[PDB]
Amino acid sequence: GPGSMKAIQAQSLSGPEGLVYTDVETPGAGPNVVVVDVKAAGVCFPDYLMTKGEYQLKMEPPFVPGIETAGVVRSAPEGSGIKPGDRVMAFNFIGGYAERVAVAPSNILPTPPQLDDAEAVALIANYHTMYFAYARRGQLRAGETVLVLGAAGGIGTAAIQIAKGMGAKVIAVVNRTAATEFVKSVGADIVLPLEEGWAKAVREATGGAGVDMVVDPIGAFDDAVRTLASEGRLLVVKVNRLLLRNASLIGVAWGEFLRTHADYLYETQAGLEKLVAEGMRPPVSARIPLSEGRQALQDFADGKVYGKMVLVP
Repeated sequence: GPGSMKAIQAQSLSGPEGLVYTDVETPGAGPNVVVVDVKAAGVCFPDYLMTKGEYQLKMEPPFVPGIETAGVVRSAPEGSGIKPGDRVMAFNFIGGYAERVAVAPSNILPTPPQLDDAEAVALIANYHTMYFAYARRGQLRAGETVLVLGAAGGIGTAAIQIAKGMGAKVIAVVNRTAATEFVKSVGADIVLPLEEGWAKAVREATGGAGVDMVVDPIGAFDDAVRTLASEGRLLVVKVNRLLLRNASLIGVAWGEFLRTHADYLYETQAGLEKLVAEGMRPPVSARIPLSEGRQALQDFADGKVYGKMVLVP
């Protein structure tokens, strides 16, 4: 028989309340799978949505949530170039909140040696998404100014550190004013609260010229457009007015892009490895035992997480 491992398993679509720490089948080696011993499992917004049956893909219980993992390879096929003992990052649609995960060889990336496993898992959804958003979709340039909305969340934090890494100036808006110092510490040049008149304050902070780019992981929207310079661009990571002027709304759908451009992943990993070499360290605000995954996910849903939270098996 296959043997069992601990995992958090959604046993209903009731959200975090339906999550149970329980025993499940241990994945098993196979000629086209890489099994990873999980040292850190990322908590992301899709995971949470999946627990409520509100994610674009509806998984039916029972299922182990978790898209993002980092740990140590246990097994891998010949010729994959992956070996037992390798420190790797992994992604899949499910299975992350577990002691081990089985994933396709194409879904494995080498962990940057400067990072621990929590910092490495933190790169997976949020940093690759934002590298892609900046490098491919929005064509960010050194010296431009970027407005980051929802700035203390997972995507926002990656959006700050990567923009700073690429030589941009960053204005961050926070809807949670208790995150102001956190956001400043991540490297935002100017932090502003999301209150009446914030769009006008963003403009004034740029000497009236507006920002070159807006990152919007929230959807507060027509106000965002108002902050844009001529030929500025807003990345949605929507009702559009006559205030669009010579601005662009830039759709960002990383998962979908990756489906048809799998080799771009080598470029996003290389870009991130360089940013990490140069000193970027993804902030990890909480590392919660896997056994306490229900409470971890509830805290995430209640809006308590700055940067990235991980579960530790």
